[PDB]
Amino acid sequence: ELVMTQTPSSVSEPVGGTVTIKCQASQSISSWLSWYQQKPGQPPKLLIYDASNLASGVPSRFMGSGSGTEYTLTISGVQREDAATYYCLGGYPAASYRTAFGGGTELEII
Amino acid sequence: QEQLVESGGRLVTPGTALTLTCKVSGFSLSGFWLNWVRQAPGKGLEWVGAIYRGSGSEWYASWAKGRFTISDTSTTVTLKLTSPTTEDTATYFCAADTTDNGYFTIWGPGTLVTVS
Amino acid sequence: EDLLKAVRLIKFLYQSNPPPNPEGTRQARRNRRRRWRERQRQIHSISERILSTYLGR
RNA sequence: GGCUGGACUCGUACUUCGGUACUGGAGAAACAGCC
Repeated sequence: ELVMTQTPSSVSEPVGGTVTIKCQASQSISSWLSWYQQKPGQPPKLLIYDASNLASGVPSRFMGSGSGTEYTLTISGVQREDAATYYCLGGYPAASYRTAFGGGTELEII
Repeated sequence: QEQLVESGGRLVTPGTALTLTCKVSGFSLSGFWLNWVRQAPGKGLEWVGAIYRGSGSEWYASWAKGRFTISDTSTTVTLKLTSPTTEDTATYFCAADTTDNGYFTIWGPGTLVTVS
Repeated sequence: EDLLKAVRLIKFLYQSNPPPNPEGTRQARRNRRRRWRERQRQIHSISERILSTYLGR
């Protein structure tokens, strides 16, 4: 029932530029958004949880902001290893809107 | 500590039931959310379902309900695909939510299943 | 009805946090209840969050 | 991370007025430790 629409599908940036990814939730998920990074050949890994809170073992250049149903992942200084697909996850397994993934984003560094 | 390793990935004809298993090791928690997530090759992440370990409580997406059965064994968690179709051909990861707050902290390396 | 399955999950969360042993020093069990209250506080946050999804606004 | 509880300072109740029991009472979400 929950539908995460991840607006930018592909974003390329020169190093040192700021990338802004936006997810839109089909319903009010409040603090239940979390951002994940995946690179080819390997399982994903946590970036952000409870929508503002940086995960352990992650560089601090990653930001996120809940505003209503519009959630934002903001990377300020980009680097090369930032080339990867990013997803937002939202909801909860036992919520009437079951947990749902966004369409995904591809980040390639020039 | 926390580690998840899944197996069972094969190639099977459609309509051939298939069981994937996640062996879970190094968890100090009674219950936690054990999730099954799916990614078709070249495509994005799709949440299949989840289970709460200690209970009998299983939950699925609208599109997966009834075609997938998550079961819980003392050390094991099984995802059963009862009627696979060629659109069920993908990699399957098991993920873990230790905080019960909904985010997936621990993933397995994944498995690959083909259907033809 | 999956509100029901949710509620059974909740009861299973509250029961995963068993009451402390009643036998012991007065402030030994003060500390026991002290740690029990944190766990019940997380469970209450989570379960109230879940229950809002089926009732809520 | 998981577990443990100790000296005090108080707040109540009932005291043969010295004491006791009490944490849906407080300092204490402190402090000190063990795996």
